[PDB]
Amino acid sequence: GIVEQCCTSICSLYQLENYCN
Amino acid sequence: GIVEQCCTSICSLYQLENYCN
Amino acid sequence: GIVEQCCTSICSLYQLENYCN
Amino acid sequence: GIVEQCCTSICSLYQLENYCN
Amino acid sequence: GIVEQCCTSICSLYQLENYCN
Amino acid sequence: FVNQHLCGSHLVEALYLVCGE
Amino acid sequence: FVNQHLCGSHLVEALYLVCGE
Amino acid sequence: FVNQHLCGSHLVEALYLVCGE
Amino acid sequence: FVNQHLCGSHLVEALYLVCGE
Amino acid sequence: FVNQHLCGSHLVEALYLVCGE
Repeated sequence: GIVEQCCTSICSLYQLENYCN
Repeated sequence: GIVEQCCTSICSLYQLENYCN
Repeated sequence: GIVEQCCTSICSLYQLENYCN
Repeated sequence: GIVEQCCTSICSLYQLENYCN
Repeated sequence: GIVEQCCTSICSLYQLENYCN
Repeated sequence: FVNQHLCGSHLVEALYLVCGE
Repeated sequence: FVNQHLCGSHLVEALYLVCGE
Repeated sequence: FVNQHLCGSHLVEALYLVCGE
Repeated sequence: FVNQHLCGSHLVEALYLVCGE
Repeated sequence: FVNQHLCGSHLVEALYLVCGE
């Protein structure tokens, strides 16, 4: 899981999670 | 896992975690 | 694991950890 | 492990640790 | 292990430790 | 697991997590 | 495991973690 | 294990850790 | 094991640690 | 084991430690 919290921001995030099973 | 916290910043981070199983 | 903390800074760090198992 | 602490500095450090197992 | 501490300095150090096992 | 809290300008974070390697 | 706290200008951190080596 | 605390200008740290050598 | 504390101008430290020699 | 404390101009120290000779 990922959690992004931006207040006064310009946010550019890429979060990729690949799991076995 | 990774955790990024930026206040008054321009942040450029790349965190890659590859695990056995 | 690695931990970077920058206040009034321009930081350029590369930390790579390769473990047996 | 390595630990770098720079206050009013320009720091250029390279620390490489290769262990048996 | 090595430990470098520089205050008002320009430091140029190379410390290499190669151990049997 | 990725926790990102941004409150600034141009926050670029790239997370890649994978098991099975 | 990567903990990054930035509050400055141009924070470039690269983390690569992998087991199975 | 890498602990980096920077509060200056142009902090270049390179960490390479590996076991299995 | 490398402990580096810098508070100056142009701190160049090179650490190379390896066992299995 | 190398302990270096510098507070001057142009500190050039070269340490080479190795066992197995």
